[PDB]
Amino acid sequence: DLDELKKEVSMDDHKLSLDELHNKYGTDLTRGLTNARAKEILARDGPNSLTPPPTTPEWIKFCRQLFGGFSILLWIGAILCFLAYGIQAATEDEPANDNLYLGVVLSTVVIVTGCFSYYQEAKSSRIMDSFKNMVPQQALVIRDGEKSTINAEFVVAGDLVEVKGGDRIPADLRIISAHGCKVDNSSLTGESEPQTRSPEFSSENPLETRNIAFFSTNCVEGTARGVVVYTGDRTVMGRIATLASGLEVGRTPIAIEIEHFIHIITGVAVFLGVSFFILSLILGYSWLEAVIFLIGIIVANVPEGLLATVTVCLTLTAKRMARKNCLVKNLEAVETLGSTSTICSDKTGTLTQNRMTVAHMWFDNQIHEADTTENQSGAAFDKTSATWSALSRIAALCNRAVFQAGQDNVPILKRSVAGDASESALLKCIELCCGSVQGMRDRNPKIVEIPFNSTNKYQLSIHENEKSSESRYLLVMKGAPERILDRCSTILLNGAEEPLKEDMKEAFQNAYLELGGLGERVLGFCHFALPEDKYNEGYPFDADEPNFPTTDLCFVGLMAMIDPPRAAVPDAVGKCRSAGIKVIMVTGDHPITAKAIAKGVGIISEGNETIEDIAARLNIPIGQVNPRDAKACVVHGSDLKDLSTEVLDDILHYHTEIVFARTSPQQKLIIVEGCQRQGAIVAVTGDGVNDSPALKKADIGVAMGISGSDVSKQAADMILLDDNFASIVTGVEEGRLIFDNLKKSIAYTLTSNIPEITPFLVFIIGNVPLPLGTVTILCIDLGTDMVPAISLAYEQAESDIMKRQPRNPKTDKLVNERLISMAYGQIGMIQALGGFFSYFVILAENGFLPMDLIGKRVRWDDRWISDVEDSFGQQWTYEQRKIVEFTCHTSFFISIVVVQWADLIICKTRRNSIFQQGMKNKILIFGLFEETALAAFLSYCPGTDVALRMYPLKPSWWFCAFPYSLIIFLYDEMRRFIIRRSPGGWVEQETYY
Amino acid sequence: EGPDNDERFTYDYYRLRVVGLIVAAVLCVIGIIILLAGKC
Amino acid sequence: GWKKFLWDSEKKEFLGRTGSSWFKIFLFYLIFYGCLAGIFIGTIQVLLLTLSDFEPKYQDRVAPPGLSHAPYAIKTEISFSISNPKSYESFVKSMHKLMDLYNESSQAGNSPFEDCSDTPADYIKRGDLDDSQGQKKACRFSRMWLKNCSGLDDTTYGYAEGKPCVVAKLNRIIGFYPKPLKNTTDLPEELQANYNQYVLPLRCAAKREEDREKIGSIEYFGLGGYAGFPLQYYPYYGKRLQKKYLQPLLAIQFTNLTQNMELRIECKVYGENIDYSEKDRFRGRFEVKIEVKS
Ligand SMILES: *[C@@H]1O[C@H](CO[C@@H]2O[C@@H](C)[C@@H](O)[C@@H](O)[C@@H]2O)[C@@H](O[C@@H]2O[C@H](CO)[C@@H](O[C@@H]3O[C@H](CO[C@H]4O[C@H](CO)[C@@H](O)[C@H](O)[C@@H]4O)[C@@H](O)[C@H](O[C@H]4O[C@H](CO)[C@@H](O)[C@H](O)[C@@H]4O)[C@@H]3O)[C@H](O)[C@H]2NC(C)=O)[C@H](O)[C@H]1NC(C)=O
Ligand SMILES: CCCCCCCC/C=C\CCCCCCCC(=O)OC[C@H](COP(=O)(O)OCC[N+](C)(C)C)OC(=O)CCCCCCC/C=C\CCCCCCCC
Ligand SMILES: CCCCCCCC/C=C\CCCCCCCC(=O)OC[C@H](COP(=O)(O)OCC[N+](C)(C)C)OC(=O)CCCCCCC/C=C\CCCCCCCC
Ligand SMILES: CCCCCCCC/C=C\CCCCCCCC(=O)OC[C@H](COP(=O)(O)OCC[N+](C)(C)C)OC(=O)CCCCCCC/C=C\CCCCCCCC
Ligand SMILES: CCCCCCCC/C=C\CCCCCCCC(=O)OC[C@H](COP(=O)(O)OCC[N+](C)(C)C)OC(=O)CCCCCCC/C=C\CCCCCCCC
Ligand SMILES: CCCCCCCC/C=C\CCCCCCCC(=O)OC[C@H](COP(=O)(O)OCC[N+](C)(C)C)OC(=O)CCCCCCC/C=C\CCCCCCCC
Ligand SMILES: CCCCCCCC/C=C\CCCCCCCC(=O)OC[C@H](COP(=O)(O)OCC[N+](C)(C)C)OC(=O)CCCCCCC/C=C\CCCCCCCC
Ligand SMILES: CCCCCCCC/C=C\CCCCCCCC(=O)OC[C@H](COP(=O)(O)OCC[N+](C)(C)C)OC(=O)CCCCCCC/C=C\CCCCCCCC
Ligand SMILES: CCCCCCCC/C=C\CCCCCCCC(=O)OC[C@H](COP(=O)(O)OCC[N+](C)(C)C)OC(=O)CCCCCCC/C=C\CCCCCCCC
Ligand SMILES: *[C@@H]1O[C@H](CO)[C@@H](O[C@@H]2O[C@H](CO)[C@@H](O)[C@H](O)[C@H]2NC(C)=O)[C@H](O)[C@H]1NC(C)=O
Ligand SMILES: CC(C)CCC[C@@H](C)[C@H]1CC[C@H]2[C@@H]3CC=C4C[C@@H](O)CC[C@]4(C)[C@H]3CC[C@]12C
Ligand SMILES: CC(C)CCC[C@@H](C)[C@H]1CC[C@H]2[C@@H]3CC=C4C[C@@H](O)CC[C@]4(C)[C@H]3CC[C@]12C
Ligand SMILES: C[C@]12CC/C(=N\OCCN)C[C@@H]1C(=O)C[C@@H]1[C@@H]2CC[C@]2(C)C(=O)CC[C@@H]12
Ligand SMILES: [Mg+2]
Ligand SMILES: [Mg+2]
Ligand SMILES: [Mg+2]
Repeated sequence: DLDELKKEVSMDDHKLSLDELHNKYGTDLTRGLTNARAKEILARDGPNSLTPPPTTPEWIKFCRQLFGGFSILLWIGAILCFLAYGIQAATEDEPANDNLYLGVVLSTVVIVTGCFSYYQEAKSSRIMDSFKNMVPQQALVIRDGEKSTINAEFVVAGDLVEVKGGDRIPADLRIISAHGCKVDNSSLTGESEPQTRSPEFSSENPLETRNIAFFSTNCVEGTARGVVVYTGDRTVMGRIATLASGLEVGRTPIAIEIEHFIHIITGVAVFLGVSFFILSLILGYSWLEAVIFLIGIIVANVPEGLLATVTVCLTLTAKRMARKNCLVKNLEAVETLGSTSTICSDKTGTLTQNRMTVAHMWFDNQIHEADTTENQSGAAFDKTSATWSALSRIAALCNRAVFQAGQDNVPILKRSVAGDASESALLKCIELCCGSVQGMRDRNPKIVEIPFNSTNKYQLSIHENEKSSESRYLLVMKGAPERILDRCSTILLNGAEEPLKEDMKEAFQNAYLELGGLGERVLGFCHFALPEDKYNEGYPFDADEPNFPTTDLCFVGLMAMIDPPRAAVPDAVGKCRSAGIKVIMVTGDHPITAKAIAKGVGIISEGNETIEDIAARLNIPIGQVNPRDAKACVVHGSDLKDLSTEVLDDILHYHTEIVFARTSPQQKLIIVEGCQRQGAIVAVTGDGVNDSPALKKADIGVAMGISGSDVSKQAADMILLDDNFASIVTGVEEGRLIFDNLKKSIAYTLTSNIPEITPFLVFIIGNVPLPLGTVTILCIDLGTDMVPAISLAYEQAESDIMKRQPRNPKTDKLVNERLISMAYGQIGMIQALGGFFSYFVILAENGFLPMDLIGKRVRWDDRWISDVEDSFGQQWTYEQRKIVEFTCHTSFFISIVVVQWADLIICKTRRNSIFQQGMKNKILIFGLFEETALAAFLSYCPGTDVALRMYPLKPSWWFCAFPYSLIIFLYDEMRRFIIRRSPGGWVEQETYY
Repeated sequence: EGPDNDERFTYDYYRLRVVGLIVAAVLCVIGIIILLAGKC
Repeated sequence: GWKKFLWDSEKKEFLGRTGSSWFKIFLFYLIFYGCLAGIFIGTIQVLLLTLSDFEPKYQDRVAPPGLSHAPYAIKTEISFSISNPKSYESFVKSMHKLMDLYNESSQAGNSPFEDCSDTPADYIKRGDLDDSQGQKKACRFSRMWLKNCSGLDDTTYGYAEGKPCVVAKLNRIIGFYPKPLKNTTDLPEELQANYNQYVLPLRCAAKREEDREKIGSIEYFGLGGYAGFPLQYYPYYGKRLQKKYLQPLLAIQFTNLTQNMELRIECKVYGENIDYSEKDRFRGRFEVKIEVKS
């Protein structure tokens, strides 16, 4: 799978002859191949079917979810716990099982997190499998001089293949004979209108010539013949799909942030461990013990509930997205939208609707605009003049297309119409504001019609007049406005008729250039009442000689048409630009149309100008103007092929409104890479196969759901099942909101670390009884704490999020030193002091004063000293003193919950005050209530002092942590005050997360 | 008091546990009330 | 990166800040932590003002007293060879440490010691738990009372020829009055003979029914010759109100002990305000695993 030979732009053998072609692959132009020869080739190289994707077993991704960056940290933690247990078992008798419990718990945490994340990605895969609807297809091949329809998988290189309007081009053909055949090259090349296929050659670029049919394309109208030049995976879209599959994946921004977070957590963990390992070796302890101390300190500094909390956090924002029809295949792709700063979009199928629609109409020397929006939510065009009625009769009659049988259910715009795209657009507009065309057509019987001619350049026909008072004959004709203008002498103004003096002739010229400059295609409609005296009701006007007056007709008005963009496209583009997101158009369509659509969706703001526009406004050559005075630029693909790396960097560095036109898929990929080389996140939004290499290499791909291709849909990361473009704006908003929330929850789960470690440090340095046990730390990290941290995600915005500039990736991180200074430095310290306070209180009330506790651990732990004197002289057995130590663990845990109340409240808001935002978050309130009920339940339920070792507390103890909590609340309140009044001051660059 | 000062070494932990459970239960209910208050 | 974040020469920064910044952060943390320390200290002083010096507010975790002994057994086992002297040294050393506090030289004068009934007697109340009267007075407990286990005659105390001793002791509790079982028809078998009301009985036996036969004659030594604790040595007024206070002791000689075999001996005290616990094996009773292997 040579990638460089796949990265190269397509080459071909188009510039040849029919004899050279038949001489190179071997084939009869009039008899085709022989069946024996056909099978010899079929078996010689392979069926004309693309290879299947590389199946992914479910155990592989399950093992994937069991690993990663966070789960790996928890894995090493469990390993360390079992190592310390082994050492304690082989070195001392009666080894405590604390470490073995902590290790099996960490392993269970990793396994549960993996099961949940895996289940979600599987859910998305199932709903994703319900979209591949593959109905077999059979082609028409001519062998031994006979026509046969065989499965698409049996076509080989060399046989003759015939196509008909409505069928799909099987393989890559070389047209040999055509009959007004047109094909839809929108998915592969990106051409909105139907390009006519002809046996003759026209352009050096194979994608532009008409003598080549392509894979996955469809023949709109006409029939054609051709020799199969390319077959199977070796086809154009085959090489494109193989290239897409042979591209790397990358590494999202959220993953990098979690990685740097673990980097800091391990830095401070190994620092505290190697340092207290030297201090213990200086205070007397032995090596065997110091090793256990090192492992214990490095494990206590690891957040276990953070993994589950972060997972649930990310999972919550994805449901909100699934409620508005935005599905993500992975789980972290939900945050990439908020961090995006440059959106590369596609035009055909993404920025537009890929459907021709009547845009502007000319009548009564006045331009009228029609509604060109999917759901028909706009302004009518004043249907009260007679002119409009005559226009409706002209277009509705002089038109041969008709809705496809059985569409009585779909809407007027989404139904299937058999015919050209112009007659279809006209039929839809008439059927839209003029009622049923089928009755309008049967109301006037068509007598004789002269089909569109290459010389006449017009389409005309005569029908009877439904006027019950006028039995005359009606003649209507449509065609190019210039040709029709040369055939009139009257004008239907407001109903009456008038001459064609030069005043209206010039008004018609300006109208023609107005509709033309708008990137639209205009047509002219005229009619005339045939005198029943010179052509009675019985005379038959056979289409042979001049039976109708070509000139002296009555011109009624022009009718333009063009493909309109999707409903929420302009608003969404404007919203993205408002958020500081650079919108760059990347499409393979004609620049004359791309520029107009750009000036219509917001990419090229009205007023900005290109170098050619300046040269045209001044009437001077283009090589004289300076390119710095032009904000927007249109880069052509042909020119893009010959450009250096620095030139592209400068193109993106100096032009704010860039539009890449006529760019190949490979060039699209090159553009995405050119955007990444600097340092910004990229989001590519597309629909066809040409977008597959662009959606894959981009930081985040957005594929359309209804109008998208299967390859680009399988290679994208986010799918728009409703094809709504405003969803991009919604996504960029949610991506930010859940970011500020992740910061708040992380500071919350990190603040409790200090009051969970300090006890052991003072235990080794000061020799006091153990203040915080292991089953209590587990009841705080994995229990109570989970609901509040999960609730911190439901927090609303503080200021307008859709107003601030995009976050800088090189400077504004997710976890900075400003957070560590708060959680580990100021709040956690107060919480630890409160815990020690409740501790000393419990031991002072039972008889052990603070002066006699320093220096007792050796005898307080000894299991054979049944006479330990306290500060008053009483003798305490071993189990009696242990019961008190456990009750001290229970109260320490309750103190933690009490201080967590004020921590969850000060963590709710990062800058604003509580009396401003408000406690409208019902989940947080529920978290506090549940957090308290669980602590009371774990202490007061019978049999807990046996199972978990937590004894009941005396009602006067529960109030030892209250002052510390209020103090935490007041300190953070005054903190979040100087930041507001003093913007940019010390409190901001020192404590503002 | 004096010799029969047995009460000086007794504590009614039973009644304390009963009350602490009643309270825990109440707090739990109130919590649920607040949580579902709005979805009806 | 590596080098710059360490020392750049344009902004004259070290580790990130200039000379003046590290000072702002250090000064802030010093003031902050100083306030934290002062607050914690104040909240601890009010606590010192809340407790009393002559009595523990809560005395429920020590209601049923324990029963400890003089030898320090690692797993409540006494195993030693009658030949090798460096085998029972850990025992004699402890025993000695315990009896070394009942030396007569320590107990001398009128203060703060007082001569009490040579025969078991009743309680003695030296007033309330106050400082009005000065340091209360405690009864004297002589070594010699313990006859064959006193280290005054056979320093080793028995361990020298297969006849070890075990000095039992009742855990000291403030304001605790020991109360013995009354003479009514319900009383254990053992306790009937020698019912001196004023004596708290201590009686050892064998854990299993089999071991009875292998344990010989349990000879107890005590005040008055009884196997118990005289009620006159209570109550205990606490260290502050009764420094230089001695708690009664009871010696137990396990004469005629079968050789080369592990014997499980459970000693138990009997009384009203005495209750045992299936979890704490030292509450009221105690277990010893003697094995005189020679
Ligand atoms: C409480 O009483 C303890 C015993 O008191 C003795 O008996 C009472 C009834 C009175 O008569 C009293 O006056 C007696 O002293 C008392 O402990 C005793 O303290 C002395 C002084 O250190 C010890 O004497 C020394 O003995 C060692 C060898 O001891 C051997 O036996 C003991 C067991 O008894 C073993 O533990 C040892 O390991 C040995 O196996 C001598 O080597 C040592 O020599 C020193 O003195 C000589 C002159 O005699 C000098 O030439 C040397 O240079 C040395 O300076 C002493 O002779 C005595 O052993 C010890 N008794 C016991 C049982 O340990 C205790 O201190 C008192 N405590 C309080 C708080 O009042
Ligand atoms: C029994 C007793 C109990 C004991 C309990 C102890 C509990 C432990 C509590 C806290 C642990 C503290 C450990 C250190 C934490 C430092 C945080 C840290 O390393 O965070 C990482 C930051 C990175 O941040 P960023 O990503 O935003 O950078 C972006 C840079 N861009 C954008 C320019 C490229 O790196 C930085 O900050 C740069 C590194 C600065 C390192 C400073 C080291 C100070 C440590 C000790 C000082 C002690 C002196 C005492 C004497 C005072 C004089 C009287
Ligand atoms: C000595 C002991 C020390 C203890 C220290 C720890 C304390 C931590 C616990 C509680 C702290 C409570 C702090 C009180 C803050 C009240 C703030 C407040 O009232 O601000 C008013 C807000 C603002 O409104 P607005 O103008 O934006 O509205 C606009 C409406 N429009 C849009 C229609 C116009 O109004 C709103 O938020 C809407 C109404 C919300 C009402 C909330 C009431 C619930 C409050 C607390 C729950 C209790 C938790 C107890 C935990 C213990 C469990 C056992
Ligand atoms: C929206 C949905 C709402 C759902 C809310 C659900 C809330 C559920 C509320 C209550 C159910 C809790 C479990 C009930 C346990 C009953 C245990 C029991 O009745 O024990 C009685 C006996 C004690 O007898 P004794 O006094 O003679 O013993 C003397 C022992 N001496 C003398 C040797 C010291 O027990 C024994 O003997 C053996 C003790 C066995 C230990 C079992 C305890 C289980 C341990 C951990 C599980 C707790 C996890 C936390 C789950 C939180 C969920 C929110
Ligand atoms: C959504 C909100 C959830 C809230 C729930 C709170 C989360 C809790 C998180 C972590 C706590 C789990 C830690 C497990 C501790 C096991 C302790 C253990 O195994 O100790 C072994 C003890 C032996 O003790 P010893 O040597 O003194 O015996 C001496 C006996 N002699 C002397 C008489 C012979 O044996 C015994 O206690 C025998 C009785 C066995 C008791 C097993 C209790 C298991 C408790 C929890 C496991 C299920 C939790 C799942 C919920 C997850 C929530 C996310
Ligand atoms: C032992 C002592 C006990 C004392 C108890 C005292 C209780 C007092 C009760 C209520 C307090 C008064 C209500 C405050 C209402 C203020 C309304 C208001 O308009 O506020 C606005 C100002 C913020 O203005 P700004 O210019 O920064 O806005 C900048 C906005 N931008 C950024 C868009 C430009 O807000 C602020 O100043 C808020 C700053 C207030 C900080 C004081 C905190 C008081 C401490 C605890 C309160 C008690 C709650 C817990 C109950 C425990 C029960 C045991
Ligand atoms: C049991 C637990 C108890 C805990 C109680 C804790 C109480 C301690 C609270 C605060 C004490 C710390 C005060 C430190 C003062 C020295 C700091 C200093 O040297 O600062 C210098 C700066 C002035 O330099 P600059 O910005 O002009 O230079 C610009 C330079 N460039 C560019 C780097 C920004 O100072 C400034 O900015 C002014 C900022 C001053 C900091 C205000 C923080 C106030 C926080 C809390 C007070 C509320 C206590 C409520 C307790 C109620 C108890 C019931
Ligand atoms: C905005 C957020 C609202 C949040 C509301 C949450 C709802 C709170 C729910 C329940 C709390 C009430 C608890 C009442 C329980 C009393 C039960 C009782 O019988 O308990 C007696 C103990 C005395 O025990 P002992 O050891 O002496 O005897 C032990 C004797 N043995 C053991 C031998 C039997 O006493 C105790 O537990 C004392 C019980 C604690 C006293 C409550 C203190 C309230 C604190 C602040 C609230 C102030 C509100 C001011 C109004 C402002 C309006 C604008
Ligand atoms: C949508 C609306 C939802 C509403 C739901 C409402 C749920 C119902 C709410 C409350 C139910 C209250 C039940 C009260 C039970 C009292 C049991 C009790 O007082 O037992 C105490 C005694 C044990 O005393 P001890 O002498 O061994 O003490 C130790 C003495 N030393 C250690 C010094 C020797 O019990 C014993 O002997 C026998 C114990 C037998 C086992 C009883 C099982 C109780 C366990 C859990 C039930 C509590 C759940 C409450 C809901 C909390 C939600 C988080
Ligand atoms: C101490 O135990 C010994 C047994 O070890 C008792 O003496 C034995 O008595 C039986 C008769 O019942 C004789 O057959 C043995 O020969 C005796 N053995 C020895 C070593 O004397 C002795 O009576 C016990 N003494 C006490 C006071 O319990
Ligand atoms: C919002 C703020 C001010 C509310 C503060 C509520 C505090 C005071 C409440 C929350 C839970 C409560 C405790 C819940 C359970 C018990 C056990 C019971 O046997 C005695 C009361 C006691 C100890 C309560 C005392 C008051 C208490 C601590
Ligand atoms: C709000 C903050 C900054 C106030 C902190 C006040 C500090 C400095 C005060 C509060 C309580 C005070 C203590 C109260 C009691 C005593 C006992 C006395 O025998 C020596 C002084 C000493 C030890 C005091 C030292 C100073 C102290 C700790
Ligand atoms: C350090 C610790 C395990 C880790 C721990 N918390 O882990 C939470 C992870 N965030 C704290 C525990 C303690 O304080 C007690 C520690 C225990 C390891 C085993 C230890 C060191 C012992 O042999 C006795 C004390 C035990
Ligand atoms: Mg497209
Ligand atoms: Mg991707
Ligand atoms: Mg923790």
